[PDB]
Amino acid sequence: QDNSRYTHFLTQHYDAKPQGRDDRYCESIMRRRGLTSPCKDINTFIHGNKRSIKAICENKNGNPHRENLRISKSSFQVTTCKLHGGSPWPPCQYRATAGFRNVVVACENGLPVRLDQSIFRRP
Ligand SMILES: O[B-](O)(O)O
Repeated sequence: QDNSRYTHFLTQHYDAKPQGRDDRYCESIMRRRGLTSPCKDINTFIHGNKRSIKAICENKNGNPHRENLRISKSSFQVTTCKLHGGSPWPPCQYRATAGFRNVVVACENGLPVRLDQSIFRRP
């Protein structure tokens, strides 16, 4: 149930076990999560379990980062979906970059609520 900022973060940025990690996967998941109206230019999904992501908000799996962000201690499997072409309007074609990296989040009440998306602009 999507009734919190935490849960909405999961809807936007969490996919436990990605079926594949290619361009087709991106097109499909971006649509399924409601990020193709208008087409979001870049979005990153974090894989694996949820508790590893939550733990970024505490010393268990996070460190302070910049003014009030958190950076993970562990690395995460992630897939970044990059809008192909300029257009803000469907069909939204996407290119996937599968990666393994540290995640930065903004936390509220011990829960991640926002991803620093710009860190995934570069492969
Ligand atoms: O024990 B640590 O947080 O990996 O340094």
